[PDB]
Amino acid sequence: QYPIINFTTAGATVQSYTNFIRAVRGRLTTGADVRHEIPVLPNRVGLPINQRFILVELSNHAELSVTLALDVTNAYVVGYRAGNSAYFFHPDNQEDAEAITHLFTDVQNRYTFAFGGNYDRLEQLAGNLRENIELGNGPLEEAISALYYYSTGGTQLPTLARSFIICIQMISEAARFQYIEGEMRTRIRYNRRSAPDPSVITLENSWGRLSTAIQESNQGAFASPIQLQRRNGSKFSVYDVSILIPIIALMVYRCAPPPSSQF
Ligand SMILES: Nc1nc2nc(C(=O)N[C@H](C(=O)O)c3ccccc3)cnc2c(=O)[nH]1
Ligand SMILES: Nc1nc2nc(C(=O)N[C@H](C(=O)O)c3ccccc3)cnc2c(=O)[nH]1
Repeated sequence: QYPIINFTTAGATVQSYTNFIRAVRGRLTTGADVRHEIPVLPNRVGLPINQRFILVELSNHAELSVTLALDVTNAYVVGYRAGNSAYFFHPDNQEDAEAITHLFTDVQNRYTFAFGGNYDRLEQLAGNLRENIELGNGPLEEAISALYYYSTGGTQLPTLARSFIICIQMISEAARFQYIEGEMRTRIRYNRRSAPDPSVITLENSWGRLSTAIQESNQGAFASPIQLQRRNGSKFSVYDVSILIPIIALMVYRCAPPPSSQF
């Protein structure tokens, strides 16, 4: 019932990845909510369960497939299916716990991890921070295989956690940020894997705050500046939505939009 978007790492190109991310964004946002040219994801409040998730089917050169489930309100990867088994992160609340019962209902084996799916928890289990985990087509190819083989005991827990970290950034973060999509496109173009630089990390860490600042802004102007980092690690101050239009593709819902004023 939930929409499915397919991507393969097998012979992936800039164009095939671009098509994929565009399709994910199209299934995430409805077009109902666009503020300062930036789309906002659906509000969780009153969102019907039949509209709550999208499915991302990832295939690789090794001829293996896994299906990730993403919550449309935030692009959060809630879990995955590999063949006869499905695995879900420990849900953050009762609503999200109920919601995942509507996913992969035909699967033979249903598991919920005892750990949550946020970066901090996943980094702990991986034994590595995002800053030290390589991203690119190669890492994603390998991540798909690692997720696939988890149920049979072939994949160690740090490897599984690292593989989630790769998937989340290359799918969800790329969907959220044109800038991060661009960074992944570059890695694919040259087939060169590399860990995310401070510009990528700080954007990921600031998505919620940036979304709130934009939505609470006075005609686009922030009440408080937000500090980001450049590629070299130096500080970049954000005062306004304007500079973020080429950077952020989607916002999480944070508040209602204010009415315009008649002049
Ligand atoms: N499974 C999954 N996990 C995710 N985790 C993050 C993720 O941790 N993002 C933030 C960070 O690490 O700075 C964060 C978000 C909420 C509270 C504190 C920090 C961000 N996105 C995702 C995601 O899309 N899927
Ligand atoms: N469906 C679902 N959603 C979850 N969401 C979060 C969680 O931290 N959600 C934040 C939010 O929705 O604003 C957030 C998400 C990604 C990046 C920054 C902030 C954390 N955990 C979950 C979860 O377990 N299930």
